[PDB]
Amino acid sequence: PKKAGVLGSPIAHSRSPQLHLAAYRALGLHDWTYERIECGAAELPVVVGGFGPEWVGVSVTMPGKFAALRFADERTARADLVGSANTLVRTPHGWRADNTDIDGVAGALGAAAGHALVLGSGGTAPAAVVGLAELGVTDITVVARNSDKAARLVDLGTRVGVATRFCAFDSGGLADAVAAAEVLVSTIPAEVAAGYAGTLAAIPVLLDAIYDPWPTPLAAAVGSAGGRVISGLQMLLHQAFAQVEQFTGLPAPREAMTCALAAL
Ligand SMILES: O=C(O)C1=C[C@@H](O)[C@H](O)[C@H](O)C1
Repeated sequence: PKKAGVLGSPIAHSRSPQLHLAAYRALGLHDWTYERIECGAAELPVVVGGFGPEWVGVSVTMPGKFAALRFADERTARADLVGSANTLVRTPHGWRADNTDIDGVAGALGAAAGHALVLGSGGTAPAAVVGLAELGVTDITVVARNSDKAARLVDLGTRVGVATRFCAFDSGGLADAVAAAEVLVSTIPAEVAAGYAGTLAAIPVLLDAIYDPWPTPLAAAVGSAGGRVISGLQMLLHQAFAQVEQFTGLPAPREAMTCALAAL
């Protein structure tokens, strides 16, 4: 019997356990556990360092993804690329960090086209840029309140080979930018995105990182316009696949986990 779980703060509303435990059950690992652990960035090394032998790995959500990357002694190329880690996996002599949020975005969208818009400069925005690139997006516009963080974002886009640019939230380029874009990935609070819903509504595809509560005003706006709408639950589903494979050494049982998600 092995142990995994999810670290973050707050953590009470994580739907990670539902996904992972459904996977372990489908895989015949009926005796494995997965627990929610209240844990801020400073406490991450306390918790992970205290893990007994039977811990195979842990998921890490806000606010500890930067601490997780630094705590690990090995990091995947992609974890380095986005600058944070949502996944710690025990190895012979320590921990390996990875970032599966990239899979979260690429897998949730399933397929992307040419032009994308990313709302927000932090959180899962870097993963969204890399995932969009993975899908064959040639062009990305970063709409964000923090011009400095957004500068680092365009740089990453530039580095993964995507024509990438910045646009201020109230500069007046939002209509233009929405017009050229096929896909919108929003990583900002629903409360913040809400006021721009009218302008963003015409995007053909929305990926909203938010999942609770649902629908966000943005999702409702896009939905009413007939755009394809994908919630953060779909993101959660797809980032979890690679975590299950790394924790168990077995293919993610996607159907079982998709069923578990429908229950959510
Ligand atoms: O349980 C959750 O809500 C999450 C699990 C993390 O691995 C994901 O990266 C995301 O941050 C959320």
